[PDB]
Amino acid sequence: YYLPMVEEGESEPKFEKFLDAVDPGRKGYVTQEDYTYFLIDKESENIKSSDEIENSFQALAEGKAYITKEDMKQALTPEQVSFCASHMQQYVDPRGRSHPAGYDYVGFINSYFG
Amino acid sequence: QFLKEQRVHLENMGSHDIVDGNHRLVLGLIWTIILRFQSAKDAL
Amino acid sequence: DDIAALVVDNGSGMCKAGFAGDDAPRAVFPSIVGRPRHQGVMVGMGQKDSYVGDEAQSKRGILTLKYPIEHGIVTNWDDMEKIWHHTFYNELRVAPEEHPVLLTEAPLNPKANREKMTQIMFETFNTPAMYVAIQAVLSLYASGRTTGIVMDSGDGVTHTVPIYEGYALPHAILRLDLAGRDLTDYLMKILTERGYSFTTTAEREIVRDIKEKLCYVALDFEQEMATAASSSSLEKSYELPDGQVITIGNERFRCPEALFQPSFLGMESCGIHETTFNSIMKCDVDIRKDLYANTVLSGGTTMYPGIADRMQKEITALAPSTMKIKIIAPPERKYSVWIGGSILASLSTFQQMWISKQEYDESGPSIVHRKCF
Ligand SMILES: Nc1ncnc2c1ncn2[C@@H]1O[C@H](COP(=O)(O)OP(=O)(O)O)[C@@H](O)[C@H]1O
Repeated sequence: YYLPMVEEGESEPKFEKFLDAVDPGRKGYVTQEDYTYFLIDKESENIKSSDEIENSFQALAEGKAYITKEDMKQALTPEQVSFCASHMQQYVDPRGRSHPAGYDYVGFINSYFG
Repeated sequence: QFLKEQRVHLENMGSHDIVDGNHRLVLGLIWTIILRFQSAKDAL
Repeated sequence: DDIAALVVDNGSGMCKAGFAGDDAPRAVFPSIVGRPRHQGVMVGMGQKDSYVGDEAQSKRGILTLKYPIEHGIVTNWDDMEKIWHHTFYNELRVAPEEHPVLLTEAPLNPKANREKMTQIMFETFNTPAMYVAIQAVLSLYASGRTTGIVMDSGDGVTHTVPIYEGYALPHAILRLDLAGRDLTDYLMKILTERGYSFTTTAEREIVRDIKEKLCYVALDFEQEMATAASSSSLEKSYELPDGQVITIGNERFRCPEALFQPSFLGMESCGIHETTFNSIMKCDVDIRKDLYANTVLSGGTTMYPGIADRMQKEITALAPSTMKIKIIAPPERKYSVWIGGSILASLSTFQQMWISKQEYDESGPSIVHRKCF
């Protein structure tokens, strides 16, 4: 897992989010099934909810609010990449400026699956 | 020898070639110089 | 348009290199590697492990000359890497990462030669694209005709290949291991009869200079023997580097005659004229009269004075009398292959045929057999 560790007096939110997904009650311990549920939801195949698609195109975009076709083309067939480029719009950042290559998955997912 | 210390690869280069005034080897030396001279620790 | 490609001809004797789209190569230099053999006593002169190319020719007195390419095959790959590095950096002064390279090699060669050449030109020099071509096809480009049989004789190997209307017949390609180095060795052997003895590798270049300067192909062999026996008008005088004067005489037209009669060397194979005729007869019936009219000579070994008349007369004797035989020898036939390379390297339709770096990465060095030829 891409988790930087032991920064000099700094707090990161990835480990906190993982701990909340595993043990939301802050029990301090994870059982065999508590980690197995995370492993099963992280491993493969079937999907329960669209929220994992929501925050997994964020991880595919490496935390960026916009994604590119080149980033999508190391994981996905160019058939589906052409589909995505045809049906998903251009990204607008919080500053308001528009990249020519900026693509928003948030609006697309909330439009089709919401 | 200082250039060889920096592991810059020179071929068919000699001191007597530079002293004698050979054109091609001098130009090659200049060309080669131009190309080649411009805790978390505990967790891992 | 964008960046121009590099054209490199690696014959067995001499290496030639230049930019694509140019008329003549920029760098022409012998393919030798020299290393010293005596003791070194002067402290502070600096060291030099190897002498590459022309630099080894001037200081050849204190070196043992070694040839990396033998009979068209690369035997010592390290010296080939040294020669290629010297060509790229000292002779042309170009970074190899920006340019594609086009290379030349013989018709019939071992597979490992091409595989190792592709691996070397991709792995170390990091060229973006590369290609391998047959030398005689490039000669047919240099001539500018679509149909003909082309015979190329270098320092390593002689080969004949016929091409009709852009299609090359693979079963009619003939390869013969009789070239300029064998003629140089035969000249070294027959110069013993007059009393001159050359043994070390330094004197081989002197014998080669003698052969290039004072040798010619006799039109009629026995008549020239009679003439040289009758008079002394055929003798010529040459001056050695140390100042002695030698006089060849009879051996001027006996060294290049050995191409037409390989039994002088002990070889069982036929002459070059019979090889060309047999390679013509291996083809089909309908294209033979076109091949008779478009015979092309290529390579440096065919630069003897009087080679064209002897070849035309021999092939006229062997062929049926009802057809005409013409031999097309351009005056600049030494560099013909390289010129053809330039004509190939900057065609618009050729740009889709380079071996891409990604293709090599995903295919290994075995991609060169699927492409090229
Ligand atoms: N002017 C010449 N006359 C006769 N023979 C020559 C001449 N120039 C070169 N040669 C012969 O051709 C050889 C060089 O041929 P070259 O074209 O360099 O072969 P390759 O390029 O295929 O190695 C020399 O070894 C020499 O024997």
